[PDB]
Amino acid sequence: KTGLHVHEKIKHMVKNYGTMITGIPAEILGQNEAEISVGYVKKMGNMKENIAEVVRKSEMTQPTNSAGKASNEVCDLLLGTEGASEFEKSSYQVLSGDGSNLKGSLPNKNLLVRVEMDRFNAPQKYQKIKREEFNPETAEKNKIYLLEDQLVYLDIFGKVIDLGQTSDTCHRLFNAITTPFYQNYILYDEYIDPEESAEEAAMFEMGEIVKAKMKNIDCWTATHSFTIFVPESDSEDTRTLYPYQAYWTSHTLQQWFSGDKDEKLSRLGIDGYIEKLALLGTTTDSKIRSSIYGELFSPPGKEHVFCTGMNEKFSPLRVKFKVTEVNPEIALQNLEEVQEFIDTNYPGENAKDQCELYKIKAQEAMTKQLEMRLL
Amino acid sequence: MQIFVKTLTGKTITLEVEPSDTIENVKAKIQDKEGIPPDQQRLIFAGKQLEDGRTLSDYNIQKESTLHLVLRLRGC
Amino acid sequence: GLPRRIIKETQRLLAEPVPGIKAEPDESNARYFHVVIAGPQDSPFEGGTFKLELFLPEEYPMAAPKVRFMTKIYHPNVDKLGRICLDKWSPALQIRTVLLSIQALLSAPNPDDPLANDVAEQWKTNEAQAIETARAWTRLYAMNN
Repeated sequence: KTGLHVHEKIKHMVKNYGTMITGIPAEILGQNEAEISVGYVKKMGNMKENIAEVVRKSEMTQPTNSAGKASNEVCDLLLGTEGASEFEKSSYQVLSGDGSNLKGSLPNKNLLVRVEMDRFNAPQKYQKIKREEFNPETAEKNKIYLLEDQLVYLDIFGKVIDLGQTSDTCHRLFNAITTPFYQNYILYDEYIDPEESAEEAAMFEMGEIVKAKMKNIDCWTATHSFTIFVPESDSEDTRTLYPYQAYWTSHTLQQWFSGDKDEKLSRLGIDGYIEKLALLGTTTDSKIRSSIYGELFSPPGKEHVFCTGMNEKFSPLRVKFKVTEVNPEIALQNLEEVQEFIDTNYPGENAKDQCELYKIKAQEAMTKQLEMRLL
Repeated sequence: MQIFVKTLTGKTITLEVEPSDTIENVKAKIQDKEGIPPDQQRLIFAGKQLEDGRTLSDYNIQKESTLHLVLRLRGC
Repeated sequence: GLPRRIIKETQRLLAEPVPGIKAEPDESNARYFHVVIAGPQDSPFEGGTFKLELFLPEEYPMAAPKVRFMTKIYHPNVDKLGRICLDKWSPALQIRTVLLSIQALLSAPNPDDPLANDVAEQWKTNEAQAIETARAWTRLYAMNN
């Protein structure tokens, strides 16, 4: 019972069963999808056919594509419900510039790494506003507001963050920015020449104040999550890792596994994968940041188009990790228990037939509840 | 006040919030309890999608209301 | 009456045009752009020329430009009206940013998991049949216009 066998089993079962790996009864998925979708039912003509119109276009049996939910399922299977709950009580560590702290936390044992990556979401817009008209509860968040006596940052939680400017300073800036198009505009315009006008000088000065204050304000928001499984190896040079992920805008863990991207990245070596992951958080070249982000986290085949154009990674990123040991027997029994649940409640000769029965039983439960509230 | 967030798999969690709290504030509290990046969550209240720049008061979400956490993006 | 940012972006857009793409302003309203993108190499759209229409709202660059396809294209991200599937707009982006992403969608037309239209459903199941449809429509509507 190796750690490698654990990798092959969870890869095999996710590929074959998709969302059924969570062990949720299909009736519950259909009932919960029903109460969610009861508003989208067209109440004009034939209601019995209008309910089936919503059931046919359902996606309750397609797997989650949230990266965090995928990581939650990996931990649940490899560590167990109780072991996963203890793992999330652990605290993340910021990955070092070279990744040494992570390279030095894999002592040739069956290990599970969980990763959370943040993007720095600093403000890029500003607006002049009078204090009497400034309502933080309704105003646009993640924005600079230049009042006649104060310069503030309205963070994503609707809190007023003071940027340390005096009334005399803000009064000068407030009164120098007079062009109507510049009352509600952007920070860091490339065409603002501070030597051509007193307005552009004030706008450039405000941008410099905001950049200096924002370096010390927590604009970090979690943007991606995944896990890395590093099984035990015979030799010190035979050890490899396996990254597992879904991605919100792109793919599921089933598609990840189906494309063998876990094994393709495994061939980079442990030091090779960590080197790119560490470079992702240290580089200041947004082009290098984009291609590394695409190489590591894109669905298989989209590495070159994942982070181009509008998806270019212009913001700083930081990579955080946490590590814990895996018991293969616990993981293989957790996987076998899911197989028992699948074989008992949704029987079939092959995996494909069991998934279709699961979907049918989820669809009829959705129809039953939708009809029990609309017929 | 308490609000409830329910998922497709039946799980329900209780969040401690103010009516003036932003949707990004609610997603961060979900990150604290479930470890899900706010960039990879979607919140629904009474069939309507909650946008990130808004607050719970913009949708008349009150005490002990139930939100829906959607963990599969479906668009276009 | 145009904002200064739009005027100078247009000049940089023509002095340094994005490769494989040609875009011009309209004679009357300078906020409307006529775009032509070449079909990327080794793609089902190779050899084709695709015309688009781009518009800059009054809130630009705080708001994204508005795009629409002119020539008929078989793509899981473009609908029957020419609307393209793409809340991730920052003022740092510009017109060439939007164009490079549309060009990238032709270079990799395989649909994303969230996409749930039926042009995306056909590309997912019978991808071989959908790629030849994209090759067919490229020869019909994008090789003589």
